[PDB]
Amino acid sequence: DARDLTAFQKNILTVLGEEARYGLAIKRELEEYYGEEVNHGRLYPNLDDLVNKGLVEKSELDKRTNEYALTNEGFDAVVDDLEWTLSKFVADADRRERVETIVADDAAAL
Amino acid sequence: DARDLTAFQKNILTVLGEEARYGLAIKRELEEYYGEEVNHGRLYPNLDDLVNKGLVEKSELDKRTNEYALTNEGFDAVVDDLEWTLSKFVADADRRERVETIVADDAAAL
Ligand SMILES: [Br-]
Ligand SMILES: [Br-]
Ligand SMILES: [Br-]
Ligand SMILES: [Br-]
Ligand SMILES: [Br-]
Ligand SMILES: [Br-]
Ligand SMILES: [Br-]
Ligand SMILES: [Br-]
Ligand SMILES: [Br-]
Ligand SMILES: [Br-]
Ligand SMILES: [Br-]
Ligand SMILES: [Br-]
Ligand SMILES: [Br-]
Ligand SMILES: [Br-]
Ligand SMILES: [Br-]
Ligand SMILES: [Br-]
Ligand SMILES: [Br-]
Ligand SMILES: [Br-]
Ligand SMILES: [Br-]
Ligand SMILES: [Br-]
Ligand SMILES: [Br-]
Ligand SMILES: [Br-]
Ligand SMILES: [Br-]
Ligand SMILES: [Br-]
Ligand SMILES: [Br-]
Ligand SMILES: [Br-]
Ligand SMILES: [Br-]
Ligand SMILES: [Br-]
Ligand SMILES: [Br-]
Ligand SMILES: [Br-]
Ligand SMILES: [Br-]
Ligand SMILES: [Br-]
Ligand SMILES: [Br-]
Repeated sequence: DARDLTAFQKNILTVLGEEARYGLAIKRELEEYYGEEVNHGRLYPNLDDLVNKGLVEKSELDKRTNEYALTNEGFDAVVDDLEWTLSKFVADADRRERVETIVADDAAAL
Repeated sequence: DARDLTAFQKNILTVLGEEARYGLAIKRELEEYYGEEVNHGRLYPNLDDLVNKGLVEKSELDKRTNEYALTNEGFDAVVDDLEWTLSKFVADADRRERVETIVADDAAAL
């Protein structure tokens, strides 16, 4: 089970939950999240880890260019954590309203 | 900015987002999440870190032992992470419906 992944690894899965992405695209999505540079030497060993764990699939479209996507197991890991997080966050009606507004605004911005 | 916290520290904040809790209660909420024992020596040094970071506040009680709660900044950190997670997860209408259903079912259980 994926509840023991690092925050960095979990953030990779969150990025790929949006859509499959090239490795370099994952890097810049994480940099936008952290507000700090993400080194290749940290990203790609962690991607390899997630592939070995069966949570991410790697596709070598060309040389130097790899595309990564969640497996169903990786998607389950994303949903599992989101469900646990929401189980704790939705503690009353005000919390429910906040989350519902976040979701509706995100869907409207698609 | 608390986006650099470890997953363990972020999970502490998630637990306290549900409600203020005694230290021992935090530990069992984390153990139910992880499905493994959480040692005293992992929990309390990290509670200390979160207090020093201004994300958690501590109160010594006369009924049990010690109660921890999110500060305003700690709540902001939980909301911020949830907002980012949802910004990636709510990627089409089906994802929107899934989260709406998670929230609705969590609210029904209150
Ligand atoms: Br795993
Ligand atoms: Br971590
Ligand atoms: Br990390
Ligand atoms: Br995390
Ligand atoms: Br891409
Ligand atoms: Br790219
Ligand atoms: Br590397
Ligand atoms: Br391939
Ligand atoms: Br090509
Ligand atoms: Br790439
Ligand atoms: Br699969
Ligand atoms: Br699962
Ligand atoms: Br989550
Ligand atoms: Br859950
Ligand atoms: Br309320
Ligand atoms: Br409610
Ligand atoms: Br609220
Ligand atoms: Br409402
Ligand atoms: Br709101
Ligand atoms: Br911080
Ligand atoms: Br951790
Ligand atoms: Br409690
Ligand atoms: Br306690
Ligand atoms: Br304890
Ligand atoms: Br207790
Ligand atoms: Br659980
Ligand atoms: Br304090
Ligand atoms: Br989250
Ligand atoms: Br966001
Ligand atoms: Br939609
Ligand atoms: Br879905
Ligand atoms: Br019901
Ligand atoms: Br009902």
